[PDB]
Amino acid sequence: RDPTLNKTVKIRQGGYKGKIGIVKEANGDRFRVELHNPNKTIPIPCSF
Amino acid sequence: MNAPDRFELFILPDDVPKLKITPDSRVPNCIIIKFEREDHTLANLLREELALYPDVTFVAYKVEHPLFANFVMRLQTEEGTRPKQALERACASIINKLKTLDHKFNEEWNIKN
Amino acid sequence: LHKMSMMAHRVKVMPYSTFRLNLSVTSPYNADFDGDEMNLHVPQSEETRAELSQLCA
Amino acid sequence: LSNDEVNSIVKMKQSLSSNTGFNTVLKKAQLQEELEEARDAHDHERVARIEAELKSIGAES
Amino acid sequence: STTITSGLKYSLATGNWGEQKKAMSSRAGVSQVLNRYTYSSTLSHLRRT
Amino acid sequence: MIIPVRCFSCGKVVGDKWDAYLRLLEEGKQEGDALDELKLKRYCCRRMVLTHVDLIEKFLRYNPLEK
Amino acid sequence: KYWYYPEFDDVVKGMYLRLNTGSSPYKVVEVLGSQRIKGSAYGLNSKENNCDMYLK
Amino acid sequence: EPKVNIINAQDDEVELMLSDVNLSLANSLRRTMLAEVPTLAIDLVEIKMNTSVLADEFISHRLGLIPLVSEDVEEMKYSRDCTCEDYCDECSVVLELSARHEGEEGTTDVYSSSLIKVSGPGNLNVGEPVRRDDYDQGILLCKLRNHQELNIRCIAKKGIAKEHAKWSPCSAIAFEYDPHNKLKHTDFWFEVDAKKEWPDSKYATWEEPPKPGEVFDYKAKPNRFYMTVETTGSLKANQVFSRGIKTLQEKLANVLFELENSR
Amino acid sequence: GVKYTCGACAHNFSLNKSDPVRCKECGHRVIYKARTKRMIQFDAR
Amino acid sequence: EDSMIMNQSSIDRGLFRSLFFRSYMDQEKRFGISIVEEFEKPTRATTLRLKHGTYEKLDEDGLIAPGVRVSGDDIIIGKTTPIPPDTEELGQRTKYHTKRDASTPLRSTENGIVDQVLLTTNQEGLKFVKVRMRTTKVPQIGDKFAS
RNA sequence: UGCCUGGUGUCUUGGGUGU
Ligand SMILES: [Mg+2]
Ligand SMILES: [Zn+2]
Ligand SMILES: [Zn+2]
Ligand SMILES: [Zn+2]
Repeated sequence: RDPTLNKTVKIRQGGYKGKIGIVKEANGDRFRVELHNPNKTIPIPCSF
Repeated sequence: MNAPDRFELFILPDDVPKLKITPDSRVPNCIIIKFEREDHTLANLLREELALYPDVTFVAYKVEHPLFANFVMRLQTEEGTRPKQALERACASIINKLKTLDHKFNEEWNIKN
Repeated sequence: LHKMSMMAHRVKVMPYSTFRLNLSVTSPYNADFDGDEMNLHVPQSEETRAELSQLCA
Repeated sequence: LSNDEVNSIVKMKQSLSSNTGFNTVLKKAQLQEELEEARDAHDHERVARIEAELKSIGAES
Repeated sequence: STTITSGLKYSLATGNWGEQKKAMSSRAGVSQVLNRYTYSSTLSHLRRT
Repeated sequence: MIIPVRCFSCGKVVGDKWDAYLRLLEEGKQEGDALDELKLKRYCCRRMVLTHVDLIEKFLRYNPLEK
Repeated sequence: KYWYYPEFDDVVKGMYLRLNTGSSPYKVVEVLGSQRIKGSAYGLNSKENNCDMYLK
Repeated sequence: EPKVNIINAQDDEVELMLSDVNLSLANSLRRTMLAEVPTLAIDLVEIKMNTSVLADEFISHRLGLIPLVSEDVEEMKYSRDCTCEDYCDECSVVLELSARHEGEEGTTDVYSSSLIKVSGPGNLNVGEPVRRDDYDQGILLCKLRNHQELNIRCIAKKGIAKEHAKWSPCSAIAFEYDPHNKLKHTDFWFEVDAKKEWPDSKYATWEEPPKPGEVFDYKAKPNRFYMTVETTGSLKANQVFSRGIKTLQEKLANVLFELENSR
Repeated sequence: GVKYTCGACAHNFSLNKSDPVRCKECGHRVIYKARTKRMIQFDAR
Repeated sequence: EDSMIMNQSSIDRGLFRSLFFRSYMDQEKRFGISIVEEFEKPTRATTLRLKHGTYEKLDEDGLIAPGVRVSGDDIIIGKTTPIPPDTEELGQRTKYHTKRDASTPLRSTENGIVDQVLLTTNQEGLKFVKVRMRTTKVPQIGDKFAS
């Protein structure tokens, strides 16, 4: 049941490398992660 | 909230070509060039370099909107010359000018160091 | 105040959070950009879209 | 702990309390209130003692 | 002791200058929330008629 | 609140000149002469040091919330 | 954390704990009781940790 | 054909005169130096403890604006172009700050000299905060009183001033041409006489004033440009000029490659 | 289980959701929660 | 038409940047002799009609902790009110709803960092909390300025 | 195989914003 929901995550690739966030939506292969650094939420693939 | 990311001014998406060329059929031997993720820095340089070539009869550019980082350039040469060759000659000539400028500045700086 | 205060425009999606107008239409709306706000209403049918594009444009 | 036990512990530590800026300010305010009460009662003897105590406690930096 | 206390507190809290059960026909807006947006706004609010 | 790191208009670093500015003013130098001695030529930079109000000295007077 | 409890007097009674002899070989002592001593406030852990409880 | 003549030279500013170049080339060079020369600046702040009176993001914004030495930033890679998971030593520089006030009286100032470089690229002269001298304390970051502590870990990345103004190496580039207005590129507002109501340019002595009987020359173009480049200390003035030229060359070469590969 | 800080003497302690809301040593009625242990990161912009 | 152009680089360097604070209040109400509200992290099992936000940022006592980034509709105060139980005691293994959610969500359009959480008692001796949220507002297209 | 939630007072009053 999407075990990574509401868990702290870090981005390792792309334009947001090394930013801490929290996973909000876990439909599939496209995770919505809110960023702690600015006040916004972005989509991101699971591999990232 | 709706503010775009600042890196979108210069970071090119994979599906977006850096340089799209389409002919302008209203007048002979004319092309329209669309530069992506560029601004007045490259555009004005290219325009004022090309304006001095005897075989270039029309050159202009415009930035449609300040909130989007791209510009479109219109070039139109004589019958003998293909416009893309003129654009390449302009790029190479400006590169040589910058190279000799750098060399001379280095010489002067070493002299006055 | 008058019927030129409601007119139908064509949408263009843009960044940032403000409605943007060509400055020639600021006269019929009696609007300037010192803090004014304006209302946008979306038609929800083909008939209503045709009415807006053919009458209030 | 209960409320009464908390009050007892607080009173015990207040007895142990050598000094604390918040508590010193509270004590000085209470002394000023007592001094105005004595002034309104025209008690020229108590007011002298309260003034001496206030002078001793004060002189902050 | 509740009479005076509640009357004063109600009139100062709501701004209706009168008894609670006579809220209508009473002068309203006498008491207002202090404006603390900036120092000048507070100073202006404290000297308003 | 505290002296800005960079001048807003141009971007010169003025955040390292607050202490020197106060030292110069202490010695009796005038404000214009003090700003000139720090090599602040453009008036865009001069307004940054000239019109700065130091509020952190008032926030620091409150007792810290932790210990 | 617990010396000011009213029951702490009986709690500490009979307990075995490591003690600094000072005169240092740590040794164990048996609590025969406790006695509050007024005017003997001492730093317990920090400067603010004033304590009047004493262990016999 | 182009010529360069240096008037004054320093570590932080150079005043030079360009000649035999188009106005567009000089302006493009000025724009490139202002907003397209890569430098190194703090881009992520991890706040492990902050009990000061300043907000966390207040201090983060202040830290981002501190100039760092960016001499060897060419060897460094962009964060988005590094295949390493998380950040490695080849695409980031880690600095750490730890400040505390001891005693129950006085105020402690936190300066940029307290920023200590922990990790970075091997043997590359990057990351150290810029200091005017060996005894310069640097930029004032914060102030502390008793029992207030600041403990942070900052990561510096490579970027350009287009993305954020903190990566700009230059402060203000003075730019000027035609002091005597022989080209009539500007029309002078006046009340009585335009000649005595307008201050002379600082380079007015470098060009001969027009003769009283001289006619207007419609064949002339701006030919000599006077420009002063001031830096924030992250890069020397000569480095800024040379790297602006190199960046412009790289941009033009990229355009040329795109054209040649289009066919 | 969760730390707290007094509003006057800045003394750290803890509560068990059943103690009265009070500082153990000075009896103040106003207490504050302590900062989270999670990582806090900012973009420095 | 009364607009103005602002320098983006000056905005980047801190021109006209400001700080925004908003506080939320909540308290435990007393409805009877032994009907009280409780500050707690409600569970999907023992409570009914929960808010659509997320409760994962709450601590054990039902209050968020300072330093935590919050977004719109997140729950910053967890409160439940008792409800008379139904006949679910028939065959439910203690998993029957006895409490109703009365939590306080963050405003939908706002987000920021939890700055300071205050816990105390009201005049009546019940619990009483105040949560202050902090965010930074940078000038952008549409912000109003004046001389 | 352990499996995901949309449901938000009312009435007064005050202070504001654009014409
Ligand atoms: Mg208006
Ligand atoms: Zn300046
Ligand atoms: Zn890397
Ligand atoms: Zn306390």
